[PDB]
Amino acid sequence: NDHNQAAFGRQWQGRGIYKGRDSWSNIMLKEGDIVYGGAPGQSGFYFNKATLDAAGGSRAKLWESLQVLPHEKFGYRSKIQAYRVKRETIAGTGKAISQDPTRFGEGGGTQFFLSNYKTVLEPIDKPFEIGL
Amino acid sequence: MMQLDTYDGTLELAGITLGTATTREMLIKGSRLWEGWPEKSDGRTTSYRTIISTKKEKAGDIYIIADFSGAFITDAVLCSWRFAPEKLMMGIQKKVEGAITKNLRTWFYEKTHIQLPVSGSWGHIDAAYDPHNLTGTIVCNYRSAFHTEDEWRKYCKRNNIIY
Ligand SMILES: [Br-]
Ligand SMILES: [Br-]
Ligand SMILES: [Br-]
Ligand SMILES: [Br-]
Ligand SMILES: [Br-]
Ligand SMILES: [Br-]
Repeated sequence: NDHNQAAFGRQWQGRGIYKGRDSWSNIMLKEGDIVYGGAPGQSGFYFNKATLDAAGGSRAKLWESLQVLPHEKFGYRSKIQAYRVKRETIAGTGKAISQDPTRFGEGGGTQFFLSNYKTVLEPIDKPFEIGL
Repeated sequence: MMQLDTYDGTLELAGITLGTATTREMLIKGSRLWEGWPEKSDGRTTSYRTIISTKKEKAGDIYIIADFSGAFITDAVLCSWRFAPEKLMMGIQKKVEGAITKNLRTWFYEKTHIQLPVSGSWGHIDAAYDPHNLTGTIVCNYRSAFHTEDEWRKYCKRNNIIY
């Protein structure tokens, strides 16, 4: 909707696992915009088509570009869901670059944060698989 | 079984020792399955997972992930670790503090008589939530996880660490 999504994304960094702090800004996503997220385990965090394409069908390349660690139980997610923005909405965005590259990956992907993901994003099409 | 030395940051559980002087050769041993988490095929693995299957822990199997400074070397030092029992690890928490982190601190306090967070010149341990993975764990960042002194001092101010 109209909350400070940049500040929400920033708040999840600087302690615990993700101790590095990225640069976060607010952008208005447009109705009909498409973003992507891992599945299962939908969260407030998404990425753009450019980031997905740069991974070349490799989950390790994708999650390293977003500096996301493998899930403690399930490991890296192997399925990607596309979502469609239902209405103009604020997202927090920037580059995932500030974590330790040895542990997290070199980063460089474009991230989005939307706390209102459950109500503002509609899944579109089937999930699709990505390789190792 | 579980103790934490709050003067130097060393965790002992299920016969495993996780401290600031723990090396790869010291940790990654015994009949225990340690797996790369993630594996790197060029052999540059730096993070490892083990799962403790204790038949006395009400909260279930304990997932541990340990992170080292560098690839290959027998003497790479631990820079961080985290753990949680299965029953307390997974769930939605919408803010930095909520039920998942509260329930992890409760459990840890029951086990050790230690109220998290704890910290010092060695690092910082607290329950924390990963909003990408929808998991909570007891997270330790040791001083060697910080590549610069200014990163360490800013972290100390943000996280109320005083020594
Ligand atoms: Br770093
Ligand atoms: Br429990
Ligand atoms: Br919450
Ligand atoms: Br918060
Ligand atoms: Br340093
Ligand atoms: Br400073």
